[PDB]
Amino acid sequence: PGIVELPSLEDLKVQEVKVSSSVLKAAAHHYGAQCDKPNKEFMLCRWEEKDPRRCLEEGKLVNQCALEFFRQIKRHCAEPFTEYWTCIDYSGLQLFRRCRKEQAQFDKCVLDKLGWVRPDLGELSKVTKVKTDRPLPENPYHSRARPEPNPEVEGDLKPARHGSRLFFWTM
Amino acid sequence: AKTLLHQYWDIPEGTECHRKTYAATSIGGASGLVVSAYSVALKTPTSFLEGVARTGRYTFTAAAIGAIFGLTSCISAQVREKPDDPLNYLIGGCAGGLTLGARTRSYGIGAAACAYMGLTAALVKMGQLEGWKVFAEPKV
Amino acid sequence: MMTYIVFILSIIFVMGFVGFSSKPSPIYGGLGLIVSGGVGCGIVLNFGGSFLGLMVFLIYLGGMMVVFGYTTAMATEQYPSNKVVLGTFITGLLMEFLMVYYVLKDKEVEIVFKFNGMGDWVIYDTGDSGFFSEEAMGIAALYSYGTWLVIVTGWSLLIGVVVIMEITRGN
Amino acid sequence: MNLMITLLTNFTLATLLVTIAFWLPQPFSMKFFLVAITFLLFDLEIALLLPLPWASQTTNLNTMLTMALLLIFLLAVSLAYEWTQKGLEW
Amino acid sequence: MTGRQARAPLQFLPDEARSLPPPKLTDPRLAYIGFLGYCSGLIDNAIRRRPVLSAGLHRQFLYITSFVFVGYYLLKRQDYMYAVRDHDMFSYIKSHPEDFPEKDKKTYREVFEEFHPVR
Amino acid sequence: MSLVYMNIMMAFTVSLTGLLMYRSHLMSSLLCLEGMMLSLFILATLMILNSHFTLASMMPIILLVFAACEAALGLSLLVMVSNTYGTDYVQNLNLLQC
Amino acid sequence: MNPIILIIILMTVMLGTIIVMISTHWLLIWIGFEMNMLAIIPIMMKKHNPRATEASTKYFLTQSTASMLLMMAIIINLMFSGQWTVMKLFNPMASMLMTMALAMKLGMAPFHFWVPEVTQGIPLSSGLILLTWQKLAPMSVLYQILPSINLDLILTLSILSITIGGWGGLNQTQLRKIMAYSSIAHMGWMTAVLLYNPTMTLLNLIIYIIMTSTMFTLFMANSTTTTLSLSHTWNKAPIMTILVLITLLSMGGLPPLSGFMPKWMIIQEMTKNDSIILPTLMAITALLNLYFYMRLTYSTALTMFPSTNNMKMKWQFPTTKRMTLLPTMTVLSTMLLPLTPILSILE
Amino acid sequence: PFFDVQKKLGVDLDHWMTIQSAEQPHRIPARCHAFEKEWIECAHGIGSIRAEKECKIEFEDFRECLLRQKTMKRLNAIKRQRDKLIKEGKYTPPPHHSG
Repeated sequence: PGIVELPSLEDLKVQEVKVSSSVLKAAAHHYGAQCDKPNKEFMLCRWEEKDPRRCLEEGKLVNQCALEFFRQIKRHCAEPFTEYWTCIDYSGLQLFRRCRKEQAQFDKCVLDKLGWVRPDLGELSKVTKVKTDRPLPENPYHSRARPEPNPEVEGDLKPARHGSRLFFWTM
Repeated sequence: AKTLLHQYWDIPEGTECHRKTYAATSIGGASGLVVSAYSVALKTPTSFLEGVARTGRYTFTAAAIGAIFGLTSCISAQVREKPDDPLNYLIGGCAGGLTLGARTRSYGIGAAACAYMGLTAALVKMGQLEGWKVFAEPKV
Repeated sequence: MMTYIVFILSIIFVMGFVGFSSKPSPIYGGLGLIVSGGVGCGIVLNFGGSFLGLMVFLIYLGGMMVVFGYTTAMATEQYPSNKVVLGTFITGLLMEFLMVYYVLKDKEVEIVFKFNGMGDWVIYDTGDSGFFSEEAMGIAALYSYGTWLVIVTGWSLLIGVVVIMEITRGN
Repeated sequence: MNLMITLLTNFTLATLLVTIAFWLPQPFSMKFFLVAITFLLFDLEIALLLPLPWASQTTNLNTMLTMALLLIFLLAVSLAYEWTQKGLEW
Repeated sequence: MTGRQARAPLQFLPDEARSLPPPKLTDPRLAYIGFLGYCSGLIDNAIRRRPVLSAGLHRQFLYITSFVFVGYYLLKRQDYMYAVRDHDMFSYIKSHPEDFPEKDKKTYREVFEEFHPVR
Repeated sequence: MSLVYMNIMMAFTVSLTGLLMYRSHLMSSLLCLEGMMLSLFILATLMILNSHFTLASMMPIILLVFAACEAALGLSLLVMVSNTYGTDYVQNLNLLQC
Repeated sequence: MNPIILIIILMTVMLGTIIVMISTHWLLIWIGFEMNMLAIIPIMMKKHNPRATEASTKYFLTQSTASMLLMMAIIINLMFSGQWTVMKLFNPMASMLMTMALAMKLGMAPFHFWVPEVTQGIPLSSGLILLTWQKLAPMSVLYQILPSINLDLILTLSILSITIGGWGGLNQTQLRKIMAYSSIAHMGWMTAVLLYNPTMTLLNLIIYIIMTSTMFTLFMANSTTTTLSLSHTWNKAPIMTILVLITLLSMGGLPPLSGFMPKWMIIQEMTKNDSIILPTLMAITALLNLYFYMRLTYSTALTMFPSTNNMKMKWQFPTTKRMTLLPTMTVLSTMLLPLTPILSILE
Repeated sequence: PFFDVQKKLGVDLDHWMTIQSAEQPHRIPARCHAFEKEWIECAHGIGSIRAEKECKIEFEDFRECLLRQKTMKRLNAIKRQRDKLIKEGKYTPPPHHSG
């Protein structure tokens, strides 16, 4: 019946953050601190419309925000950020209690030289308001109307009309 | 099955003949295979040649009754030229009962089978003629 | 060694069901049901299958066929193959060969269905954020929501105990 | 299929050990049955118990404690019933 | 016919059942139930060899009491069920005038039916 | 249609015919009942996994434990029949004629 | 047997049947049927004769394969549109397998081969409890899932069960086989009107359960297996004879008596549809299954067979059996004729 | 008969094992959540007969979400057509990884 409406290859070209996984995992909390403020726009778009191919401008926005954040952490202290994530890389699945002293070192670098207090637990939680520019959608479950209501039977009941109205045993 | 009984009743009766007798032989072969399947399940023939013989006898007799019913159906419908009566299939059921008694080689069974099969065949055509539904409305 | 490994293990599975539905001596039957349970474990672990298919393995291949072989050993003798057993095995292999041949070289095989005939890499997850292996947290219910179900299950097993001792000479 | 590779290598090397070991040199009681069924029923109750360490992280903890104690309590009632009622005696 | 507001659970006598007229005292149906209870006590004397009409009078009074009580509750439920059936019938009459047309009364000055004499 | 479901339904018919036609020993009949049980287990489990039917995923293990204790009762009945007789054939049961 | 253990087993039969009545999940219905089987197995083999052992074996095999075919039908239901709500099904094939499963569960014509064999070698109490609860437990399920059944299934099983319980039934003097063939005929009746108005089915279920309780209570009052033992009961006591007369005639269904009321209402709300030849066929077979009732009455209370002394000895002992509740059930079962508008007490 | 003590006592002890979209112990959906929500809202205040004859479109949408029959039929037709045209030899295929 109906055909989909796919986006073009012109919107499918954002400078992708082709970084690896352990550095992205170790660089998560301060990325939650400085950036990740305008991507709850994207989260609210994704949970008010269950439809990617629509919220992709905000996906490009979080892509450029994360690339800008890694640019800003690339230009300044630390270069031993590289030492910190390669200290945490080869430890299986990356427990954050593994390389703790260098975590303190990177925190002291970024604090005494740039700012960016680390989010204490549990501040990557605690349900957060977000305002947007687009108005909130209605009925994204694209369906028809609720077809028929049952007429609700009410009214005070009469007694029996001439008994059982079976063969006999009248009244 | 519904497909071959529908093929039997779809023929105008009427004369579109010998397809009627072929469909009636198919009905007879099916019913003989049914009853012979129950019998070979519930007897243990020992030997198996006896089991094949009993199934062949049951299928052969039921197909013979169906064939003779269809033959005198077609002949009575062509001769009387009145396709609405059940009397022609009364003749049909009595002929089928007589040849049932012929293939079991006793005559009182043939007489009672003439009577009962004639009454049931007249009732079947009569209920098809008025219109009495199979097993249900099932509405109210 | 290729894509249709779920289908091939299903072939060995139905072969095992034929292999003890041909009615051998019941210790060969227990062998056939053990082989069938192992390859059924293989099938469900191919769907993954992380807990339930290793869970059946302790019960049927850990607790049920043990007692079936036990009762084969202690009750029946069968002290000495046959025409009927191996003939039914031949006809079962013929029926499976015919069905899978018509699955292979045609579109679909219909008993009264439309089985869309190709191997099942479809359907599957599109790489979601599972993070807890959804079987695991599903069965990690039954103690918060599962009030009635585990109560009637344990009660049925208790009544099974008193039933077994009564028939085997209660008290 | 990686553990299937391990299973295949172990199975093939075991068959090599056996076949190279072989080509080279050339009534009953009811008391037998009660213990097996007692195993079977208590093993099924073990199967009901064993997802308990999966479950211990939820927002309904008192209820989990109550029904877990109910499962082991029912298992203990079954045990003590066949214990007192000459189920395992000689 | 089916419930019809089983939503709204089983409810042996609803709170809308206190609008119908109740079954009166000495109604003949519960009088029949009391006669059946008397006969039940009498056959209860008759099963064992205890003598009829005597030495069981408390059992006679008991069976009469119990059966008249149970029949009274079932008579109230029965009257409610017939009342709700009649009200639902008339509600579906009034709900759709389109499918139950009024038969205009063809009086017998113009209605034609043949004769077919029996001689 | 997730093609494997056809094979597991055909496997169910295999186990059901093995349950119905059975020549000599009752133990083979009971073990094919167990095979039918395994077939229902596997079929429903693949359905619930591919559905992501994650709330009521209890069906495989609970169907399993119930029909397993059914098989336990069947083992006890077969032991009782083999105890009061010599063997456990389908024959030597022709007493109590219908 | 301990009395505590018997109270426990009765508690579990009641628990399983109430779980079948009350639940809305399919697994719980299957659990209820299985637990009903597991509890009802040691009510049979109450003695230790091999007759009850073989009867329980046959019953267990048929009951377990019915249970597993029911589970097959449910897993087909979730292979199609899948939710665990007891409602309209979503496959004619699944409904076919499910109604054939329940037809194995409760006494039907292709499936009735275990019923006289399970009733013959057991005592009376086990037969009573199995007939009552094993003909009560599937009727709730069929009452639930009626709106998605091909009618030819139910109607074929009903017609053939009525005529098999008729024709098979002229040959046995084993009273348990007589009552079992009567159970087959009445279950055909009680299944027949499932798709038209199930109020008739449940009222017929009530009447049949009360009638069979009266009949088996009369047999438990004096232990009999044959009709000649009933003639000795004629010699020893006269009131049991008129009870056998009234209860056999109410199994026969005559219009002065209360056993006619389930037939007549079936014929009414069957013939308000276009079904007339099917009622007259069913009621001719209802005339058929009265004949073994009638020859039983002729053997018991109307003609008289020659008696044996030591009935002279049994005269000196008055009756000392306890009845559970015989007279209340009797006059509830037989004088219920002017209470036909207690039809609408049910829905 | 079916009774309603389930509704009468006010203990909804058995309504949670019943459908999808009742609250899982971690708040995750199934694969066909929204199709269920619109289908249940289509056939809620309904006497189960105009459910048969009115909510048919959304029910077929839900069924083809659940099994994905004809979508696999379309994909299989694409596969067989791709096989016969690569058997022919026209456009040695650039639908894999490159032009």
